[PDB]
Amino acid sequence: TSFKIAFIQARWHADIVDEARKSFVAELAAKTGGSVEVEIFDVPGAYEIPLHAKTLARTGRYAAIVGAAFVIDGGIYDHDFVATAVINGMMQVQLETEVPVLSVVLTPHHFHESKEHHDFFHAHFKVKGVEAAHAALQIVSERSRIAA
Amino acid sequence: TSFKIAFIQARWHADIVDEARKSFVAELAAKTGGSVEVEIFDVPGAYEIPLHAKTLARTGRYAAIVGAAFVIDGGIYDHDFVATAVINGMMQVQLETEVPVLSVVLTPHHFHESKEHHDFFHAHFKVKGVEAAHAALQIVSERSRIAA
Amino acid sequence: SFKIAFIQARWHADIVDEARKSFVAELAAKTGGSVEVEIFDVPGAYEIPLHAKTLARTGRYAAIVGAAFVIDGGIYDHDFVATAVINGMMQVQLETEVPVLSVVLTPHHFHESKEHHDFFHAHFKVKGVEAAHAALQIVSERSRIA
Amino acid sequence: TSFKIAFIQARWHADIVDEARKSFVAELAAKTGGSVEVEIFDVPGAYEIPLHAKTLARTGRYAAIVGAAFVIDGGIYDHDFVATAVINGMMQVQLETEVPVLSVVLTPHHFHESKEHHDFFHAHFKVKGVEAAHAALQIVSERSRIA
Amino acid sequence: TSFKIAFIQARWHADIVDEARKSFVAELAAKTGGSVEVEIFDVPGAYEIPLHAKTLARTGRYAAIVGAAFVIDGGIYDHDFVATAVINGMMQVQLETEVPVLSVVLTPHHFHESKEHHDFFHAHFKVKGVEAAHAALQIVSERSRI
Repeated sequence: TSFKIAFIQARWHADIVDEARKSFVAELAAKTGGSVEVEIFDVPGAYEIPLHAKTLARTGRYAAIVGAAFVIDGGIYDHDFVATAVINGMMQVQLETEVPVLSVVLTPHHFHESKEHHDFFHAHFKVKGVEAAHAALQIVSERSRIAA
Repeated sequence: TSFKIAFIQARWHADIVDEARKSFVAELAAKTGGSVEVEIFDVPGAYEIPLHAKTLARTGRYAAIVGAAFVIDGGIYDHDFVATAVINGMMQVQLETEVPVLSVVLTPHHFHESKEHHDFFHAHFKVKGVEAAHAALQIVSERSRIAA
Repeated sequence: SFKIAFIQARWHADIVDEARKSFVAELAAKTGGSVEVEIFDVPGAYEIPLHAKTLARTGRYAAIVGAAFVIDGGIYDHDFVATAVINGMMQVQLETEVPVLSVVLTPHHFHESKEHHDFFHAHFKVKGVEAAHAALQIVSERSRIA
Repeated sequence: TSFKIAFIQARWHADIVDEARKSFVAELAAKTGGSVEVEIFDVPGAYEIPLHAKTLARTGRYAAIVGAAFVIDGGIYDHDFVATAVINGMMQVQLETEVPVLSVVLTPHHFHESKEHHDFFHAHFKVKGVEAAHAALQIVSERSRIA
Repeated sequence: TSFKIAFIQARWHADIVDEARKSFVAELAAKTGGSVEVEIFDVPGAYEIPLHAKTLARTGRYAAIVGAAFVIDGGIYDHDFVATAVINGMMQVQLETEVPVLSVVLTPHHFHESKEHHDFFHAHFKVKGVEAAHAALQIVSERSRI
């Protein structure tokens, strides 16, 4: 099984999001040896992920795309508007291009800084990165059956 | 009569989602004898369901598709964004392909683990599986009356 | 002289029925019978948008009505469906250009008993009459600006 | 500085919505003399506004469309679903037909009747009607400059 | 590199929004010398931003578009409906025209006037303006690579 995966990661709070990418790339290598290679693409924020996924999806080069970002909802500013536009936009792109788009765009409830939490979120994203790899593998596999 | 149904089930919490598939298949068999056959498709999570339904729908092979997942909203992480993208997504796929997509993608309010609840949710999903079979049958039948 | 497709969900049929009954009657009173209504049953609210689109695509109807009772509240979040449906109906009408009227009602968190049951039956009877006046009015208004 | 505007007003609570239309038409008259004429169209409720706007927009006759309605959210019944379909629907229509659609579809938080409030809302809508006219003029003008 | 950016600012509360445009233009000049020029467009409210973005995007002239508005959610009137149509609308536009659209459409939680807050919001918008500039540059660059 040989295919490429585009992983789009937002850079706001890159220290957290990076945990997921590292985790994701690792597991993928463990589980496939290296016959599945992952190309990384940086993007300013979550809001730039959908158009980037659509562009990349359109190239025909990837079997799946992952968009990861940490969207901290809460503070003086309402941020859920963005999270909604982004998760919905990703759904829209995959329905339109027919390339699976997996989401590692996490939105905590109203977390609130400190080595207390910082370690919580770093742990959590490491986990979600592993899960993401398992899903990516599984959905690619499953689609190539379902269409044969 | 005779036609096929694709049943897409998400694997996160499979132990609960399974109850719905079992019950759905069963009732379908009882009520039709066997003239309506159900093909099962696995998928990592809820978010993977819309594109899978669109791909399966576009094959012409099914009179109806059922998407079933358990989306536990609540915890440190906001999970409603995904439930929304998925329930809206399924709606969008059926409108675009014109193959009915029924939902058994359930989102409890903020359930909280323990043989207490676990039996509640296993029960509820078994029921929703039966209702879903009656719904599937009734909608396919009703559409073929309109249509012609 | 024209047809109206009335799509009614069957979950809680006892309540939705009030609306249809009411709708049909008023429609007969106000027009005589030159506007006929065809009824379509559907398992739940979620089945209404595709049904509306299919019917709207036939060219037979001047307007479609989707009626259902979507009880939001309980251990399960139900607003996701209410949302997909009301939005879906808007989407259908924008795409097909046949008016779709909504009698898809979502109470706040009603809670059973002859107390409420009579409340909701009354309310749906009213909404059904309003719905008929609306259907007549919009069909009429569109044929002018058309 | 001479064009037409379609004003779509919902009739539920017409007593309130009407304030907005009156005010809108007046200000438009004052600020333009009369070279900008407004055609009014009635519609049952807010839910009927997007398809009407699409139809009217697609005629080519109007430089802008205004949908106005009062959507009372709150009571035993959840009403926000409709407000969302409508405000989103108007956005969709303008994106698709490229004729500006301005919103005077107002949703108070959970107002609660009485000469107390009735005068509040009548006032507010008269205000939003004026603002709407300024907006209308400004956006039509701005578009004809840039593309 | 050398390309143009359309900056669409809403005029309601212009005193605050302006802070962001000022800041955005500056940082862009600082960081690029002047090889990247910004064209400003005024619009009544936030709700007028997506169509404007779409029209400007369709001209071919711009590498990116920025929409900036202050949407004060809260008061007797629900305002989130608009915020939602606008941010979703901008996302839609960029998906359809494929010209990046950046958002500086901010909605505070329920701020409440006074030199106390006024300076808070003016400060915050100045900051988001700088960030927007860095984002604009970065996404234009990154797209021309892929």
